[PDB]
Amino acid sequence: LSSLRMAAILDDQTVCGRGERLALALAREQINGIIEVPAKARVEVDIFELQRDSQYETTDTMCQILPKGVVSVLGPSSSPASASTVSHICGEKEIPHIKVGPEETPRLQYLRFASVSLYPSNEDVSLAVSRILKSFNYPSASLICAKAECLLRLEELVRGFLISKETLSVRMLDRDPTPLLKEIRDDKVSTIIIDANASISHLVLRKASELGMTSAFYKYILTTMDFPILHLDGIVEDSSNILGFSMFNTSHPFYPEFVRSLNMSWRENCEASTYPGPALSAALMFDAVHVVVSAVRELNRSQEIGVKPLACTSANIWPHGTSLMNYLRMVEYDGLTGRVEFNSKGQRTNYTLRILEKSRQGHREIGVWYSN
Amino acid sequence: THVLRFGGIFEYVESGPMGAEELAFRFAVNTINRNRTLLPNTTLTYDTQKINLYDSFEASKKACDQLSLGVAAIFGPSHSSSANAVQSICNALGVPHIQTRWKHQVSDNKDSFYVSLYPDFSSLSRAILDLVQFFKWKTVTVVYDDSTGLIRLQELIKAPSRYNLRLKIRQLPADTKDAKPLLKEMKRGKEFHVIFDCSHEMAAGILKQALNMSMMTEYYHYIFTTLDLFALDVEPYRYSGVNMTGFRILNTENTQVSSIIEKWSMSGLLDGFMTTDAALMYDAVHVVSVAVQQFPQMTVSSLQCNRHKPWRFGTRFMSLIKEAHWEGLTGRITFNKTNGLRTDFDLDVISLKEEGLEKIGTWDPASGLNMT
Ligand SMILES: *[C@@H]1O[C@H](CO)[C@@H](O)[C@H](O)[C@H]1NC(C)=O
Ligand SMILES: *[C@@H]1O[C@H](CO)[C@@H](O)[C@H](O)[C@H]1NC(C)=O
Ligand SMILES: *[C@@H]1O[C@H](CO)[C@@H](O)[C@H](O)[C@H]1NC(C)=O
Ligand SMILES: *[C@@H]1O[C@H](CO)[C@@H](O)[C@H](O)[C@H]1NC(C)=O
Ligand SMILES: *[C@@H]1O[C@H](CO)[C@@H](O)[C@H](O)[C@H]1NC(C)=O
Ligand SMILES: *[C@@H]1O[C@H](CO)[C@@H](O)[C@H](O)[C@H]1NC(C)=O
Ligand SMILES: *[C@@H]1O[C@H](CO)[C@@H](O)[C@H](O)[C@H]1NC(C)=O
Ligand SMILES: *[C@H]1O[C@H](CO)[C@@H](O)[C@H](O)[C@H]1NC(C)=O
Ligand SMILES: [Cl-]
Repeated sequence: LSSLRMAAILDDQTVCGRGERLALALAREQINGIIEVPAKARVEVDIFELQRDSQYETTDTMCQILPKGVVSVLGPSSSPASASTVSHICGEKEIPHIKVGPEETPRLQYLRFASVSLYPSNEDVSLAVSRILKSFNYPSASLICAKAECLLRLEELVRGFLISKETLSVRMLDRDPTPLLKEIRDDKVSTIIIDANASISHLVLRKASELGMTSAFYKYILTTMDFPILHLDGIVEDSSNILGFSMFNTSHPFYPEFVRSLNMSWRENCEASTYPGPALSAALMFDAVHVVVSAVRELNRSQEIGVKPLACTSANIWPHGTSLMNYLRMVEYDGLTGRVEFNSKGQRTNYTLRILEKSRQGHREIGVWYSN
Repeated sequence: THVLRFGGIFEYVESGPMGAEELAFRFAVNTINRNRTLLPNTTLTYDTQKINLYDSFEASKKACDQLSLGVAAIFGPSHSSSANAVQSICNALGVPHIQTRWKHQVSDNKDSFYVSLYPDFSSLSRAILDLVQFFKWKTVTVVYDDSTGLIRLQELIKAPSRYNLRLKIRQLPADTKDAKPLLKEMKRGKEFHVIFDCSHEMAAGILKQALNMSMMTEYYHYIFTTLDLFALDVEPYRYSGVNMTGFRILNTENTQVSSIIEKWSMSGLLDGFMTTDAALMYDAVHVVSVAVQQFPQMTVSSLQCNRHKPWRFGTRFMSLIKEAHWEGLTGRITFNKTNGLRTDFDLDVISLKEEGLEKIGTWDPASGLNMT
């Protein structure tokens, strides 16, 4: 009634962060800046910080949020354990959870469903990586994982292939990738798939470069989603085949301005280090604000929506949460990260992953992956 | 005289008012108070809280109720999501968390106030490799339940990188118990060597359908990860000529143990058996008690969540638990100081002879397999 208030949980640091807090502000100002006749309630994004990926800290945070009377809870973007706690408590109170980051709990299908997710599903990534491999005629491949959780993210991929030196091997880091890379070279395997965070992926590629495995005979596929902000100085060559993904639609009317803003924020904190480019999570946060506002306003056109304080100690729910879930799944939005739509289960669909390729200076798009 | 209070959290059960864990917990506390050699001057008491299965949010509240009440350790719950919620709380307030069931222990997790009596699944997996290499298998097919991830079998998935092995991964339907479609696929592909990663309940039902499809014959050899394999009814199969092999951690050859299994006795599954899940809870109360005898001065404090600071005896008490040694129902018990997990332990190798399931060797991590 009084206003669309939504909460956002940020595990982002303030200094040299990913720009999540600023991205939320930008969407809020862009939307509130558009005056309409008739006029409409102002958008508000209450911000709560998370110091650690702790289920224990997160439960306390949700308990501070419920009394505020919010329409959705966004994030966190990089705390899988906290994100599942947010999903559960959101399900109980029937306040939608807008997922913008990895969540690696199932969750069980037969629990309360109060979610949509702007982040690609594990199955989507495994399909995209398979499709690239299919493009090479399913070479012998080795998988290099930072942590064991890659068997969970890439479950669909791994169980589709026979596991052996000739087909698909799996190797994990202990933390020096040189041993692994030599074993892969001794197998004469050409195609390597790297599942890790930006910095570890950079480390595997640097050690491969030293072993001469970075020529044109090798093809790397990085599953990291921050592939565009991963800068490989003095590693990539004219010969190199290092493929990865990106969700950004650079032809979005607000993209250029979005990057200028995050560029300056980065300078006024980290004059020491150079600006890598926009993190995917910042962009998703921005799109999330638009998705929620869009659904709530469509709901308000055919119902009177009211929010009240809830509590962790009370069995109360938000009566309108269930309707808002319907209107959230019906959203069709064109954001910084491409087309946002959802299927009956709350997963993102009818979107694309741009398949990029590193070159000595910049990238080249060599095709895309769809869902339809 | 003196009294020390444990707290236990147990899931509600369809079977009756008290599940196997809870009955074993009480059974153990009673035995220890009746015993004069062990905890002679201490009398164990406890507070029990129950939660719905899959209710992680209720597990937080109940754990916090117990810490507010004053306890020295918290045993349970069993389901992973709730176990993780309680583990997080126990770590924050510095009170030991005693686990008896396996759960996915996330990599980037840094909780240190917990211990697990379930045999690390990586060690179990190495024991399964040892069986595979012994039987000289070149090809094998791993079947796992959706419920548990691929993650716990990671040692198996990595094996084809180091040994001449070809591994096919097949998933059990999550929506049903019927697996005939899967059995058909295997029978089709001549998949005669198989590893089943699933509970003994699900194994009983799977062998039943395997019998109805002529797959219980001299051609097939089945290896099972369940430690409750011996508690299966193998009458229907013991003449078909099929080979079955697995492990047992219940030290039933020890006479002091057998008598306790007997007191405890007072689908495809037999009766008059104590499950490993119940035996482990019984051993948890004992191994923790060994630590309480080395720390007679402690006194539970009423800790409040999100307010108080860690228990002032916690850090010491948790150290003693991780250093504890106990000879229990499940053989010798010892934890790894580096991760609080039970990575070192003894197994018996059991196999289907014409007479029934019998012992045919042993195994431990240090000296490997020892067939007899
Ligand atoms: C919805 O209800 C009316 C117009 O239908 C208006 O007064 C109110 O501000 C609207 N709320 C929102 C957030 O759109
Ligand atoms: C990437 O993961 C590794 C653990 O595998 C961790 O040590 C490192 O800090 C992570 N990188 C960042 C900057 O998140
Ligand atoms: C950040 O802003 C400055 C402004 O001139 C520009 O030189 C630089 O290229 C920008 N960084 C990126 C990655 O766009
Ligand atoms: C990117 O933006 C342009 C202009 O808004 C739009 O026409 C196009 O459909 C967008 N790309 C995708 C794939 O969503
Ligand atoms: C998917 O997205 C495109 C815009 O990129 C849209 O034109 C198309 O109609 C969508 N497909 C469906 C069936 O929603
Ligand atoms: C009593 O405790 C001792 C020492 O822990 C243990 O070895 C023994 O099994 C117990 N005796 C009986 C009969 O309860
Ligand atoms: C502790 O566990 C690690 C691997 O999980 C293992 O390398 C180490 O040997 C273990 N220590 C003991 C005491 O078993
Ligand atoms: C091998 O088997 C026997 C019987 O279980 C056992 O006594 C022996 O200790 C084992 N060998 C070693 C050194 O582990
Ligand atoms: Cl074979």
